[PDB]
Amino acid sequence: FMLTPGNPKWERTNLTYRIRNYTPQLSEAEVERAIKDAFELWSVASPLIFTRISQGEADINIAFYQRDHGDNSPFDGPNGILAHAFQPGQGIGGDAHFDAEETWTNTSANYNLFLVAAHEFGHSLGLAHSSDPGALMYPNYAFRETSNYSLPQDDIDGIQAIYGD
Ligand SMILES: O=C(O)[C@H]1Cc2ccccc2CN1S(=O)(=O)c1ccc(-c2ccccc2)cc1
Ligand SMILES: [Ca+2]
Ligand SMILES: [Ca+2]
Ligand SMILES: [Zn+2]
Ligand SMILES: [Zn+2]
Repeated sequence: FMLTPGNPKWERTNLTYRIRNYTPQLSEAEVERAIKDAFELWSVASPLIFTRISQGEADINIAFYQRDHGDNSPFDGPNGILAHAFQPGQGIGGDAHFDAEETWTNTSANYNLFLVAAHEFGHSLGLAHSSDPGALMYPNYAFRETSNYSLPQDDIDGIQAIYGD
């Protein structure tokens, strides 16, 4: 695992998040469940607690955007970059954006939203990319069974390094 340069991290353990919009590819409940379970992966290996809010200012904004979307990191259409997130901090800090032009799924087909969201949240919490090819924080996407998914040991090591002892 690798911690993001500067070691940015949340100084509060209860964080809020808000799903700002949706993707036509899945139902709203499917998007909400993928996000909830993605946060839960990290939650069960750290002292962090995530609370969803329906409107208002949340610590972590989550949204689906296309191409230019106000942050100087434009998406690129189908495939290629799937999503991105900002390191812990105020404002844009911690926010996770997903490329609206992707085929988002809750299956083994590209691209499983739950898995991509889980990876992005690692960034939102302060983790950089791992060089362990089996880590959720590895730089390239790959499907893994999701029904009873749990964080690979390397990611546990990483989150414990930040929010542990
Ligand atoms: O890394 C990112 O967040 C973004 C932005 C970025 C910025 C700098 C360098 C590389 C990348 C690559 N991408 S990405 O869209 O191609 C990507 C997204 C998810 C996963 C993944 C890995 C394992 C399991 C499930 C999903 C991998 C890559
Ligand atoms: Ca893309
Ligand atoms: Ca934020
Ligand atoms: Zn963005
Ligand atoms: Zn990444």
